[PDB]
Amino acid sequence: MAGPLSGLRVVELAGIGPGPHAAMILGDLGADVVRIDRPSSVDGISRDAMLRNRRIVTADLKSDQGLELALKLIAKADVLIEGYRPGVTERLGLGPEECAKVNDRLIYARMTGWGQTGPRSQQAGHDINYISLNGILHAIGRGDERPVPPLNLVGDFGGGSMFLLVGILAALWERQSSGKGQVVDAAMVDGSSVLIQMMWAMRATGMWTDTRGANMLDGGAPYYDTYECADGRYVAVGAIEPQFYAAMLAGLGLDAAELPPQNDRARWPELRALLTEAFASHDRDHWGAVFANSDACVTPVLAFGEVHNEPHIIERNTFYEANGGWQPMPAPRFSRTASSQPRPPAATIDIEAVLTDWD
Amino acid sequence: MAGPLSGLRVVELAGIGPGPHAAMILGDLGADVVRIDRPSSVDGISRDAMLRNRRIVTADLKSDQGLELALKLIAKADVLIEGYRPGVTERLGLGPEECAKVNDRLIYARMTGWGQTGPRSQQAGHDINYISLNGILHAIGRGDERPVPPLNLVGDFGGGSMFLLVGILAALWERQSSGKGQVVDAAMVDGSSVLIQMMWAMRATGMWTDTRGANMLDGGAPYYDTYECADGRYVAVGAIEPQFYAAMLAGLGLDAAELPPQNDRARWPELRALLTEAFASHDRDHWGAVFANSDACVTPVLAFGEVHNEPHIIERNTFYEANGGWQPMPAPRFSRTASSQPRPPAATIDIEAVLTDWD
Ligand SMILES: CCCCCCCC[C@H](C)C(=O)SCCNC(=O)CCNC(=O)[C@H](O)C(C)(C)COP(=O)(O)OP(=O)(O)OC[C@@H]1O[C@@H](n2cnc3c(N)ncnc32)[C@H](O)[C@@H]1OP(=O)(O)O
Ligand SMILES: CCCCCCCC[C@H](C)C(=O)SCCNC(=O)CCNC(=O)[C@H](O)C(C)(C)COP(=O)(O)OP(=O)(O)OC[C@@H]1O[C@@H](n2cnc3c(N)ncnc32)[C@H](O)[C@@H]1OP(=O)(O)O
Repeated sequence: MAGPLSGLRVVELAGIGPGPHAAMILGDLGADVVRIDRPSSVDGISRDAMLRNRRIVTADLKSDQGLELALKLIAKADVLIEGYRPGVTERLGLGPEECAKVNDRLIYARMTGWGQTGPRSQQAGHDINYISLNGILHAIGRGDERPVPPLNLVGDFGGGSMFLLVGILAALWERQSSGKGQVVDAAMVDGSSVLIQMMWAMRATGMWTDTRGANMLDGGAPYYDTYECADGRYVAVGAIEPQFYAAMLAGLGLDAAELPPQNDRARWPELRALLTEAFASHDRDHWGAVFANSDACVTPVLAFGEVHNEPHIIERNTFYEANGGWQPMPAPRFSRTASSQPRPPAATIDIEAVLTDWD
Repeated sequence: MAGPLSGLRVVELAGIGPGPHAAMILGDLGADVVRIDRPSSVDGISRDAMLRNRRIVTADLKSDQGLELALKLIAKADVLIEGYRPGVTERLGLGPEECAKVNDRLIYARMTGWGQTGPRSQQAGHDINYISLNGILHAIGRGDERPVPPLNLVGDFGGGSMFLLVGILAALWERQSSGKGQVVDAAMVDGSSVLIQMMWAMRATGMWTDTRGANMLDGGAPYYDTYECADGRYVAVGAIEPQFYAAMLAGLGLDAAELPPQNDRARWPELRALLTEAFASHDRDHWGAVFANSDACVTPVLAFGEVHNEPHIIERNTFYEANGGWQPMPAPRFSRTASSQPRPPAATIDIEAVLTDWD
């Protein structure tokens, strides 16, 4: 099995969102990932590419046989991932304390939104709820309109699965000293707050306000935003540094002497109107050409469907093809122990066959 | 130093955005992190709270002495982080190969937007550019308007710093069984693509379109969006599962029989109009109360400055007071080897002092 996490063994209690995303990535990087799902719900080989790099098994954990098979897998494994509400694995017989008795080397990884304790810890929720409570959602969107969710990128993945991964892997490094595992408490409300640490930093020093759409990186700055082109498609402009901004102006045909200063915020309305008219005068692909190989920080805003035609995406093999859709190749990349193409979802496997293989 | 990464040694070549964020999290979890900045820019004690849990040193990497000193640090370290454009560390003579001469164990971590090679590899960029090329930016915002950047959470951090971290820690695991370091190539355009794997999976199975504002999780669904309240503040609604959706309807005062189906997408506009009027009839805190302890998936949308006053936030200590204001405490959390509160940014110490300390 290719990749730097070769040999690493993982048990995943099937759930939704961050849990499986973390499990995917471990698998992506070479880990041996085994996923226990309900029989209650499996109808052949899965169509969810998020379940790649997996062996799937079925098991009613409510039954006593279920429980004990599961407990055998765990005993032979380096990591457990579960993302149910607090108390669920306890009441199944699969809690940290019950796991610590069949394998004190276990990394016990708990993926929630709200955390393991406190008033909201039993409330159902999704991405949008967790980022609503810690200031993030309020900051996203135009100023004249209600906040807009950044899909489920910030709570589920950036501030969720990825902090679960850091926790698992940080704990594996600890386990090299002490010889013992431990419990990783990954909550989306905490992870996403560390994910946005920069704004908390800038806020402290007066470089960020609570007003939506009036900051350097939220769309309020005319040099960090998208612009509609002549064809109704878009470019992105990220020309923060004055040298890059100058390069942008020259490619737009605008003379700096006729525009307000880049960072004169009181004249951002004028500046925006000027840039808006210039970008509107040609189509996205024109600007893409004009600015390729420049430091102007102007790129075309591509739709998912067009990504596979972009030279730089093609050439670094950022995507692979599989079942009527492209999918991302593993990230990041390793010089010596490279990951390989992900193995698709495979039909289910008997939990015995796995206990055998793991010997 | 408290945390699972006690006695990991990390050398950070100073940059902006992802590299410092990764370095911060490593520090947060108890790593020994030394940041080499240029003397050109160090004036006082640094007021960027992202520079917490660091020792700062200066060193002209272009002088002979600066280079030699840096290479002695790197020889005594486990991980090196650099976030310059490709070729830059090579020309300083701090490239992977020079580092492997003084330390075949080093994890060499390279943080870029576009990657190490390919047509855009030398192009300046920021977050908004990286996410423009791979379909992410196009998918965020309302459908009747131009895309809106989700701050710099998705390229710099979620698809950026966090993938650098998963790369550093997976390589440390691989090292324990091979004796050898390697090079981690973390490109924001790759990481952010994996971060958004759920949408690629969903588009593959016909459950996501390239139309902005027309999807389950992009704000197009009336049960997954924000709503403005009587006071001009907002709630977030995330009631995907029908039973959570039904609980929300009951709390709004809405008889399910008069509404269109939850998931009849052709009637979503009509459904949104009915929910809009309901939510508009009371203020945000009213709904926060009504739905406390509920599975309705309804939460108040808090601005940064309100977050310190929310019970679930206080009681889990997600933030600590510092500096000007609040900062996120480390994430995720560890049962046995727990992180401690971050140390505020050092004063510049001398690179020899560090060297004698590390001997
Ligand atoms: C249309 C559906 C698909 C929606 C797709 C959405 C994906 C993305 C979206 C934007 C997110 O943001 S995804 C993150 C949600 N939050 C969390 O994941 C954080 C923490 N977990 C939760 O809050 C809950 O899991 C959640 C609200 C997601 C679901 O609640 P639930 O349905 O009440 O499940 P809960 O976790 O409380 O417990 C269910 C358990 O099922 C039983 N048992 C598990 N595995 C097995 C098995 N193999 N065999 C038998 N039973 C199994 C447990 O016994 C338990 O049931 P019980 O409490 O009734 O005893
Ligand atoms: C917080 C404060 C303000 C932050 C403003 C924005 C914050 C967030 C924003 C939204 C982002 O998205 S941040 C991510 C940007 N992209 C990358 O980080 C991707 C990779 N790097 C780049 O593409 C470039 O670094 C970038 C475009 C960011 C800037 O280009 P550059 O200024 O030309 O720098 P480059 O990397 O090309 O090389 C600069 C180097 O400086 C010299 N030397 C470094 N350390 C030292 C030293 N200790 N002593 C002396 N000189 C030093 C290097 O020699 C090199 O210079 P050279 O090629 O002129 O020889």
